[PDB]
Amino acid sequence: GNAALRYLLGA
Amino acid sequence: PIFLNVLEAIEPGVVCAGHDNNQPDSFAALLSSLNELGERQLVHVVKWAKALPGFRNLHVDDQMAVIQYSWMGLMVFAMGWRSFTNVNSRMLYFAPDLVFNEYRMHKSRMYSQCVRMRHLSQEFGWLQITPQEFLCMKALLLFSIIPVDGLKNQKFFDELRMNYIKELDRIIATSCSRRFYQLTKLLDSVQPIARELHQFTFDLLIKSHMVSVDFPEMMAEIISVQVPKILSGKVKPIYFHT
Ligand SMILES: C[C@]1(O)CC[C@H]2[C@@H]3CCC4=CC(=O)CCC4=C3C=C[C@@]21C
Repeated sequence: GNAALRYLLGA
Repeated sequence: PIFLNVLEAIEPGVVCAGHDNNQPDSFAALLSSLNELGERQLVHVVKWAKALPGFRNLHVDDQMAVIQYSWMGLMVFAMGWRSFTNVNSRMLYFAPDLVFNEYRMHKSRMYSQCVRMRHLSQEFGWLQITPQEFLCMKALLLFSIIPVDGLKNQKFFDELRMNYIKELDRIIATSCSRRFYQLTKLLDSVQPIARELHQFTFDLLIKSHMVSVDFPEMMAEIISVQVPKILSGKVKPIYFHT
């Protein structure tokens, strides 16, 4: 999974 | 009303590339700027998608997926609209500080791809696409590419997609059928263009270390993990026409 992307999604 | 009010409200504002226009054009500088702009736009795509009607109803892994697969097409479509509305398709308006004329199209070595994007931009004027039609189509573009092995919860995705197509019908409403025909053709035309760019960026990432082109972290990862799935036929766009 794209760590940086998932962060933005759940941020 | 409601649906269109939302799309207009969440539409991202202007995004700059941070390109140095005072320096002479170079392959590496233009592509590095495009990549940085791509990263910046990806950030805006996530914030935008998160606020779309029904998007959070999708499984989280599917939210990630459609964003990662649709990113290129979404950027191409929006850029085509910006070019049309800001310079009447004369040039490619990637950003206020990154406008591509024919010389840059050639220097970047993406000429053939740029000509195709310029054509898409001209279609917005030829078809007299309205700002509201543009918004609904762009939203539908996010739900136009999926894995052949299916999504975590394909049912919810299909329902969301169906609802966006319904909204497009309402916006359109023999005249209606003719309009739906041209808009769906326009939407389909985005896919081949995005595929060409997918191939181009993939090749560029593979040799970036030798051509001195920098790729931001998120992009590099999407391009090395998700893009190949598209290029290898594992993930394919949903075309209206064959
Ligand atoms: C330069 C490159 O790596 C290849 C094609 C490029 C694409 C072309 C389409 C595009 C349109 C925009 O308005 C945002 C930036 C943007 C890009 C940014 C980086 C990419 C992916």
